[PDB]
Amino acid sequence: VALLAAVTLLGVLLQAYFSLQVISARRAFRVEPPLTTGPPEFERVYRAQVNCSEYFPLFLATLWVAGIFFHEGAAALCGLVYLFARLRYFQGYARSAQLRLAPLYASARALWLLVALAALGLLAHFLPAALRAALLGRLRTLL
Amino acid sequence: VALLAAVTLLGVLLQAYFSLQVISARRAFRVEPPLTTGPPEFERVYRAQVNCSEYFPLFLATLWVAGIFFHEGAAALCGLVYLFARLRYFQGYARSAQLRLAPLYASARALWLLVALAALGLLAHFLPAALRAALLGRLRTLL
Amino acid sequence: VALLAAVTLLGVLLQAYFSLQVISARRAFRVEPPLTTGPPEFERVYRAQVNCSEYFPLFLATLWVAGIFFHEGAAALCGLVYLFARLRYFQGYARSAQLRLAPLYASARALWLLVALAALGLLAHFLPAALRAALLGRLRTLL
Ligand SMILES: N[C@@H](CCC(=O)N[C@@H](CS)C(=O)NCC(=O)O)C(=O)O
Ligand SMILES: N[C@@H](CCC(=O)N[C@@H](CS)C(=O)NCC(=O)O)C(=O)O
Ligand SMILES: N[C@@H](CCC(=O)N[C@@H](CS)C(=O)NCC(=O)O)C(=O)O
Repeated sequence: VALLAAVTLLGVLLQAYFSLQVISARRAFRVEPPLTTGPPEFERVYRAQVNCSEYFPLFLATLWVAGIFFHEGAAALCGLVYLFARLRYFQGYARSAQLRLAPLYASARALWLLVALAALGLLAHFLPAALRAALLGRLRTLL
Repeated sequence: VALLAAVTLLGVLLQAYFSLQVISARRAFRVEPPLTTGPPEFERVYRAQVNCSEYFPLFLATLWVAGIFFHEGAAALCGLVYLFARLRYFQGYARSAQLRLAPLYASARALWLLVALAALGLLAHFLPAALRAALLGRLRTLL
Repeated sequence: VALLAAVTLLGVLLQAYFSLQVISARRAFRVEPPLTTGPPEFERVYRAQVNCSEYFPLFLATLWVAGIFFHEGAAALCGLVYLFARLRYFQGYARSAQLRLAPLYASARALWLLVALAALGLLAHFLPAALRAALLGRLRTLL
């Protein structure tokens, strides 16, 4: 699990960092809490952090299931570029709501294929035992 | 864990699907990002996905703790109807903010009772060792 | 893991409780769903629950990685005061957007240091094997 736990720890650092950079723009544009609406910039910056936060648990499950049920090193490698394609994404959204697109592509690319591995790995586990049960019942005296 | 990991993988698929269906309504009603406010429909559809996303980690913990510390097959069965009662929920909220209620009931039903199992299972683990410690100290020479 | 699973179960209870208390203020100030905007109170109460929900997965990872890869009892103890410093936080934000600060301090205090432990623990695991690989290659005939 160690690499998986390393990648998750990056994720959490990355998430906390966006979170801090939202507090920064909240300061800059004098957007008093609990207001989450102001200039287009604060509204874009705050939005990135909000989308990253809603994709984090999806990324943590499936990272943990792609390692463990498919290969780990494979899973942790996707997990890694995904997080990078999310750093760049929040960097982008801060600039513009189109500088968010390029890294949002690299991110969903890496976020599926993690689903593919976790999917394959789980089928690689359930299918044999199923087909064994399927055939065993359908035998029946085999005369 | 395999069933637990199967149910979590469904969860992640279900979450990603809502996410995509929000992008669809974001397209339809021409709601340029980062705006999360428009017609009542986009505001309802976007809202479902936002509530589902905030209940996902609560559901992932407790799924994993109801299996493992109480029975797994039991946990995975609740996990399963919960996700269905969330598919139907987002389907509902899209229609109306009352067509969301019926599956929101079936969902909190399944989301507690998962807390009940995870609760029971954890007490089934800590209580014995506690009462053993309680009695051992209160002995004391037992004359 | 049992304490870690106990602390996570508290987290989930705490999260569900905020969630219920938002439904309460949603009722009180007649804020029909899917509106997430009204009086300053509903806007503060709803905001606390929204921030707590975005910090929960960050707290669940790192709790699980601070136990397991550093000491558990240590991890579960931080996890515990963090959740308390989040109960108090939502209590605070309900009162005012400054009665939120005091427990938000106690919370980020406990949320890092959990990152510190998970960080230390993961370095305590990877560094030896690395320096072993570093030295082994740089030998080379040691004449
Ligand atoms: N990551 C958080 C920063 C800390 C937080 O949870 N903010 C709280 C208390 S400081 C808040 O008032 N939310 C308003 C906001 O969206 O910044 C965020 O970006 O919202
Ligand atoms: N599941 C996401 C879809 C992808 C996403 O994270 N959206 C980002 C970048 S495409 C955004 O700009 N958020 C605005 C929104 O709420 O749709 C969502 O429903 O928001
Ligand atoms: N924890 C949730 C309560 C249940 C929920 O997910 N609310 C849904 C369906 S009842 C909703 O319509 N969201 C509007 C809201 O933010 O309360 C929350 O505070 O939003």
